[PDB]
Amino acid sequence: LQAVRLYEKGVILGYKRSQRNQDPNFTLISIKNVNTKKHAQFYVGKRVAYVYRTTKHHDGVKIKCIWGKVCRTHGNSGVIRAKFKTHIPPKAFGDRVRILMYP
Amino acid sequence: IDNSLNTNIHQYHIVGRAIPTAKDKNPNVYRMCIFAKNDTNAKSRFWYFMKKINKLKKSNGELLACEQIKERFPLRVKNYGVLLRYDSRTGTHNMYKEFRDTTKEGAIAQLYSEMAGRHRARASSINIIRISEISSSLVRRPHIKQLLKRRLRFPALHLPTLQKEYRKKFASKRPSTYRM
Amino acid sequence: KATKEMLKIVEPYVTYGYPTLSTVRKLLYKRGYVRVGKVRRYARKKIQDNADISKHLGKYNVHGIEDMVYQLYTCGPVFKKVNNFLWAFKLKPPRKGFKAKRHAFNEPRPGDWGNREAHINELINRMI
Amino acid sequence: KKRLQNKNSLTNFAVRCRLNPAYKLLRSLAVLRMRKSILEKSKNKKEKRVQKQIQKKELQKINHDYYKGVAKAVKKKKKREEKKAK
Amino acid sequence: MYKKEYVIDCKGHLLGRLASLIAKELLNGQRIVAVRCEDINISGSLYRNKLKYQEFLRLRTNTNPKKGPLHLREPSKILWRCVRGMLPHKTYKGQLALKKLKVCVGMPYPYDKKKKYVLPSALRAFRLKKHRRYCRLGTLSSRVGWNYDTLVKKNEVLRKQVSKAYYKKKVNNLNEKKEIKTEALNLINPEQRQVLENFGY
Amino acid sequence: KHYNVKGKKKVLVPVNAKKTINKKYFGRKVASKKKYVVQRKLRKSIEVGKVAIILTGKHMGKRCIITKILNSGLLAVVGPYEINGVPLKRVDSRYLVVTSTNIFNFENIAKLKDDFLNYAQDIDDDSFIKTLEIKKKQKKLLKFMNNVIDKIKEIRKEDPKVQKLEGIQKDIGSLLKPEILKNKVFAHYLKSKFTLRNDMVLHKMKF
Amino acid sequence: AVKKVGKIIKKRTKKFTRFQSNRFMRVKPAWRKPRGIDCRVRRRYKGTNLMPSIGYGSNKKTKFLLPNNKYKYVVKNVKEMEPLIMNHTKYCVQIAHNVSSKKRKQIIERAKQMNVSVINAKARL
RNA sequence: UAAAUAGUACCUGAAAUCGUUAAGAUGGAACGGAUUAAGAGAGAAAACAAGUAAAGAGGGGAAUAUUCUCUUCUUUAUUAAAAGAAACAUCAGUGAUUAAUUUAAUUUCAAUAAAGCAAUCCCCUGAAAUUGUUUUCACUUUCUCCCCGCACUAAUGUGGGGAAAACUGGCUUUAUUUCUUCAAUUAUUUUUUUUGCUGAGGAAUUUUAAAAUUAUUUGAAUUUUUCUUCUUAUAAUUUAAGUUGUUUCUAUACAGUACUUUCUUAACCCACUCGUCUUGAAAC
RNA sequence: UUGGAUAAGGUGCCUAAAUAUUCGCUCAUGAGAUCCCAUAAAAGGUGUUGGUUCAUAUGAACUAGCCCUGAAAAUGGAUGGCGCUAAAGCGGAUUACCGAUACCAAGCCAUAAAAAGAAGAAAAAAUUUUUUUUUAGAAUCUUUUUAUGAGUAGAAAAUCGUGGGGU
RNA sequence: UUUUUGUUUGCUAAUGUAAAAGAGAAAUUAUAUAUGUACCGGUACAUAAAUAAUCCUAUCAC
Ligand SMILES: O[C@H](c1cc(C(F)(F)F)nc2c(C(F)(F)F)cccc12)[C@@H]1CCCCN1
Ligand SMILES: O[C@H](c1cc(C(F)(F)F)nc2c(C(F)(F)F)cccc12)[C@@H]1CCCCN1
Ligand SMILES: [Mg+2]
Ligand SMILES: [Mg+2]
Ligand SMILES: [Mg+2]
Ligand SMILES: [Mg+2]
Ligand SMILES: [Mg+2]
Ligand SMILES: [Mg+2]
Ligand SMILES: [Mg+2]
Ligand SMILES: [Mg+2]
Ligand SMILES: [Mg+2]
Ligand SMILES: [Mg+2]
Ligand SMILES: [Mg+2]
Ligand SMILES: [Mg+2]
Ligand SMILES: [Mg+2]
Ligand SMILES: [Mg+2]
Ligand SMILES: [Mg+2]
Ligand SMILES: [Mg+2]
Ligand SMILES: [Mg+2]
Repeated sequence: LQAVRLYEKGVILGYKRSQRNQDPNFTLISIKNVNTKKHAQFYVGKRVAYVYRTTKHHDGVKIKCIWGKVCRTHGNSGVIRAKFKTHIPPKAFGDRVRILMYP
Repeated sequence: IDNSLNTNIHQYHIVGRAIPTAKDKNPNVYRMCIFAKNDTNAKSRFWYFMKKINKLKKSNGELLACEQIKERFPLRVKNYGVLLRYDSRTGTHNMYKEFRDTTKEGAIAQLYSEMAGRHRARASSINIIRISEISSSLVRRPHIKQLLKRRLRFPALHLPTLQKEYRKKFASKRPSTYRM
Repeated sequence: KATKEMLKIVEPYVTYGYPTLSTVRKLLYKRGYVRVGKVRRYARKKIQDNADISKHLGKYNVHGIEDMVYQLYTCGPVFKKVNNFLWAFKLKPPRKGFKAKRHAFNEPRPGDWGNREAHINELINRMI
Repeated sequence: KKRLQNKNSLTNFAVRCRLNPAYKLLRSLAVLRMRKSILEKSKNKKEKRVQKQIQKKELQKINHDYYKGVAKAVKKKKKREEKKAK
Repeated sequence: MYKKEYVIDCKGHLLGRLASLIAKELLNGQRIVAVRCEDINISGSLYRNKLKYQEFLRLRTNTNPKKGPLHLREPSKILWRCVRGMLPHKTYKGQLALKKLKVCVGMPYPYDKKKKYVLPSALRAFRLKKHRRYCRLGTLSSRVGWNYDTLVKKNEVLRKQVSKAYYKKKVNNLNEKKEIKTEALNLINPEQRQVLENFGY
Repeated sequence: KHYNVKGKKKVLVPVNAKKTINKKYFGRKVASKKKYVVQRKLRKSIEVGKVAIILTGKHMGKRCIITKILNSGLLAVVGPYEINGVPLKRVDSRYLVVTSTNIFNFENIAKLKDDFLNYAQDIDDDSFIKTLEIKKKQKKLLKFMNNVIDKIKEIRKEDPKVQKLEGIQKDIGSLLKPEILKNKVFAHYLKSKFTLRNDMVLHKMKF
Repeated sequence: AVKKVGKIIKKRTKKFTRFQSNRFMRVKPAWRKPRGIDCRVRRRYKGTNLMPSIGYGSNKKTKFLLPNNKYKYVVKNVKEMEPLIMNHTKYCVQIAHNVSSKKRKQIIERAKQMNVSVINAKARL
């Protein structure tokens, strides 16, 4: 096996939202097999990284990453809210995110 | 202890009396059991009832005692007979219903639901007039009589209520309602 | 009597009841703000120190937060003054939320605006 | 005076102490209370039970009486109904 | 919904609920293949359903029916339409989600060899009381002109035989594996074996 | 030094004021008025001979045994180089998931504990932080490709502190290795990398 | 959004452009406050241009500080340069747009002597 | 000609509008706001390096022509440091979690293992002869037994009619509580597991005084207690007296693909032509 | 502005939050779906679900819930759509959650008011002395504190810019 | 098809992904029962019955 996971998989969903009001300050994350509030709480302090690819190289690379902290659980069904260093692009709304094991 | 199953209807013994007056030094004390969700609600109910019945209002009387009565044998099935007065959109009716339960409070809770569901009678419109435990020789309602059967047995046809952990939207193999 | 009447007049817009001692103390501590200055120019200052209240309430033999709390709990010789001194408690919304602000607490259906005499404290705790 | 933080009294022990001086003593007392072993408590239970009997009986009498009253009322109501029917 | 592509076996499901289930997943970011769409059930009585369909058909654009409501009468098509209804398809994300969904009548080329999933919170057996009238979607489609129902059924039947054949082989393989395991459990190491036993395997 | 407020007993560590801040209306003054900062106090699972998984390093996922509570809060870790490949590596408590498994709980390795402890003690805090000179030297190589890397490696090797650390690591390996090898399964475990799989839920894990 | 750099907080990096300045050429971006009934901007409907307001203003303490943390001072002449001899850490020189090249050079030289930063030294360089 | 994109429609030559080039976008408008994004441009005056040394090019000022000293640019190298961003840690403020805990109070209980007590009996609860009370019969099991139906049942049973007992239950006891219980709801309290966000200010005497805490020292107290409290005195510290520290990184860089910022489209959500008279305008 | 916690309302998907739990009631060959609100009635119904009053386990009469009939208009079509019947309907109850520019906590901006104000070395870096920063005192000004901040007609104040003039 | 390096005059070397970290999993069918197996849809015998709450597949470098 080449490469080791060490993170839980996730899907970076919408922003924190009304019915028709945005709130880009928080993102909503679905974490693989976590379906309840209680389970969600386990991940609360863990660090989240949205890694993404680009055409132009930057710090000599095609992959860059934005970091976040995972702030609180979100309503009954294991979803969590995550707050990031800089707000996530909505291009990301169906994308994968990584929830690391540290803190 | 379960906090999803519980219905917060309690029974309160309330005692009150009209403030004594120079002209009526020795007033009459009135007592009742009242089924309500909290103690303040119970008090309010009592006051309302007083208003309805005698010349008395909260402003010219005082609560003497409020007890809160817990069921003595909260794990003994009991057959409860209840008498109600309710208001419909069209008028007012008296009725008697029977409920097999484990506490008076539980019975009351059941009753409220039933009235809401079957008659569209809202909590405001109902007045409980007496709930008493009926011996099995005096059960008049068939849905309670049936239960009172000897060696009663029935299968379990209900659909499994899985925990929202083991509830998943994608399933391997088509679940079975048959069970056994 | 007058107070009661007033309450009745604004019954459907407020929730009230009997606060209990611990709750009162809590309120004084975490939410207790006080008016410090010459009359009609008050400035909302959090207590923290006893010397802040010992200036105004020094004549009335009520130095320290504890004394104030005591006064609040049971209408002592000097309670009204103490109340006046205390800034209106700017409270949070309840952490579990209200039932329904339209309906009464005494209403058989879920409500709020009634005289919740024994559950007022609970409410306060929830929204402290 | 330049405003600094506004320090939670209920937690920040020092601040609390400053606010209310006797509080320390109270806290100490509480701690002491907490300290005492469960065996003693258990022992006390028996004593409590012993002491409670009469009180318990009284309570029973009260509640029983209430029940009886209720029953009587019900009976009266029934009688009234019967009369009406007649 | 973290799989590459979920194949959903639409037999024995309750239409609208199924659609709803699909839609959310699609929105999230999941490739869904709704397969075997002839056997999706609707909770109304068959006749009622038919009537509803007729009514829907009747609402066409008055000026030029080339535009307006396209009354797609294939069961798969119907399902797709339903899914779309439950989506913000007028935006870009919604459109993408819609695209991600793929609907099939019966079972085609790759979705016979892929694992078929079931949505238990949408099943007819778990959502309807057995004294209520339900309606097979294929039948409904046929009633409102689809024609290719019998053919589809035949195809399904044919596929079933193949599946059975494959299943037998699979079973045999499983048996063989079991036998091997039985044989080899004595050939490992005692402590290790014990450990294995303890942990179910 | 320690303070016992409300019954916590927090333990103080002497700190130095480094940051300077401009005065309100005259000359600058030091930022810190506090002289003692409360000690880190690690979790109730971090011990002295437990095996932990490094989450973030280059040796990402490797299973390395804990060595010394290094006083600065962050702890020392070793995956006995000759077995796992993890050197004498300083690490924070957060970037390591410590397993409930302890080395000194096994019947074979428990007897060689005192020596291990001594070794740990011998390791110090200042032996890790690279002095500026070395860094400068390393930098100086930037102004072919692999050659540069080689040079850097050489420079690293040269460092006396580094050498000492290496020696210590070697000693530890010598002390520990044979026993580990003898417990074959354990050795294998030590060697292997911890990876999450499609069954390991993480939130229900009690490792 | 907010643009923290140092302790320097900027609340609103985006310029407030005139309503509809993007719709008719004749309307310049320069903020003008809309008047008259039915403005939408005046009425502050979700989704329109915002109205500049006093809440947006920078902390009294860091206000006219540039990213450098020095207040910009315009300089036309050596004489003017001189008021900032006792202020090289607090004001930074900008040489007037209309200064001839020789004079500019001289000013730059003076600045270097004074240790005072020049924000536009490169003009005509 | 200094200059012809000053060529006589001639100074400057804006906007609308149009052309060329490039980049981009494009499913029945377009633009816009909020927030990012990827590009594409720009940039170094915070976005690293003061000074020290060797030797060039300059400039000054002073001391009494030529000593001294101050410097700006170039260089060869030579050590800072600071500064921001991380990350972790420590406080403090405000929160979100999951465990609890004190003495109570409110007809709670439940087991334990030996004695018993009463059989339509008991705790109860019914039905009957203004509250208390007297008696009446009514109410428990059962894998028990008998008789009838003779397998008659949804039932590995059963419909009915009868018997049995105290295993079941209830009570009365003597003790027992980590075998299992010690609830629930208030009262008053004390903690704790994780944890998110915030860090304003910079105190020439209110960043003090006190509180608290640590190690001492004298005297008391009933809450006999390694957090027991007051108090006599002394030092220190922070829980006081709004965030500082450690290690990286940018980086041993002068601009780069990083960093800043302008523009550019995207994308999620929102957004109706302004002015106007009008109760009311997006207005057909 | 940041974080929190709510309000009205919601929580199948659209659409953030329950295909939550809990007890009923409804099947509709044009169901129903929440203030204003975007309609339905008299009269029926051996549809089912409760009841009440009577009579001898049936026969009555009633009664009220849901449901059905009564119920017909013109572009195609609208519980907002999709859909939904072990509801995602109707009537409850129990929690949990989501959810505002409202509330709370913190910052900053302005306004208003209030306190108050006509002399002095701090630190760091170097190696006991140099270097680096500042070393404040502008009364409509400075420092700090607290509260507050909608706005057409209108009023006022502070600013900003253009052509010229004296300085 | 395989390999190597790259995609760091309007051009004449050339980059993009709504989604890789194991994106693992082919009976069928009933829901008041199904599936096999063996005979003749019927009979007999097995077997699933919190069915992905599972199973498979990982790290054994040289
Ligand atoms: O929403 C109803 C409906 C539509 C459609 C569809 F558009 F897909 F064909 N199918 C329906 C079906 C369907 F047949 F199962 F698809 C059942 C019930 C109602 C349907 C129609 C739409 C017009 C008004 C109400 N009946
Ligand atoms: O009020 C004093 C003062 C004095 C005198 C003086 F007496 F010289 F005229 N003039 C002052 C002035 C002045 F009048 F402008 F000179 C202003 C402010 C304070 C002054 C202040 C006191 C603090 C130190 C500065 N002078
Ligand atoms: Mg609510
Ligand atoms: Mg108007
Ligand atoms: Mg208009
Ligand atoms: Mg010239
Ligand atoms: Mg020209
Ligand atoms: Mg000219
Ligand atoms: Mg010209
Ligand atoms: Mg017995
Ligand atoms: Mg600060
Ligand atoms: Mg819109
Ligand atoms: Mg008009
Ligand atoms: Mg907010
Ligand atoms: Mg909330
Ligand atoms: Mg949602
Ligand atoms: Mg439909
Ligand atoms: Mg809905
Ligand atoms: Mg205003």
